[PDB]
Amino acid sequence: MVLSEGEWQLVLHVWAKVEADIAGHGQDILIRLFKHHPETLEKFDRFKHLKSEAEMKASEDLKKHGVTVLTALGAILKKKGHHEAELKPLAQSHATKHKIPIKYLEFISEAIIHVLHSRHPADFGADAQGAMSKALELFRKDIAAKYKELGYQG
Ligand code: HEM
Repeated sequence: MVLSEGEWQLVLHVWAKVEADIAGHGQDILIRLFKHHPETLEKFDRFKHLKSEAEMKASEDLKKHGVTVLTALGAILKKKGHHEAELKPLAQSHATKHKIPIKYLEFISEAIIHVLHSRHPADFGADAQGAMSKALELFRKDIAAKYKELGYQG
């Protein structure tokens, strides 16, 4: 839904590349998020001490968390927009426990795109970028709707 089936197939085709190396993509994505938008580490007390990209790359905790994040995102993307049941617990924790504003979800979406462009430049063209961007945008829109239901000013 929202995306055409053909657009979803571009998304899942790019996502298969992510699934070939989930921990590597998750490390890169979190490091890119924290390096570009260091204010986002205010949400991760446990990672505030990491002093360099090298230390971040060597952190097993950070790696495991990237796996957690991308595993959850892959399950969402594979539902192709019919992701109500996967999004419910995620919106709950991120609105009420972690308190993640929508703008931080935009930042991590931009980091996902950047990392895919860095890791797959010869197999991540304009249509694949546009489709992944639409899919992440839909994810954010539906999170925002749940945020509102929950009373959280995202
Ligand atoms: C693609 C977007 C995201 C996905 C799919 C995702 C997914 C997850 C999942 C599955 C968990 C573990 C279970 C839970 O608490 O719900 C988690 C934990 C958490 N997430 Fe997210 N997340 C995303 C974005 C973010 C962003 C952008 C931030 C902060 C800027 C953030 C902050 C946190 C924190 C603080 C935790 C707890 C970490 C800990 O255990 O120490 N999340 N996330």
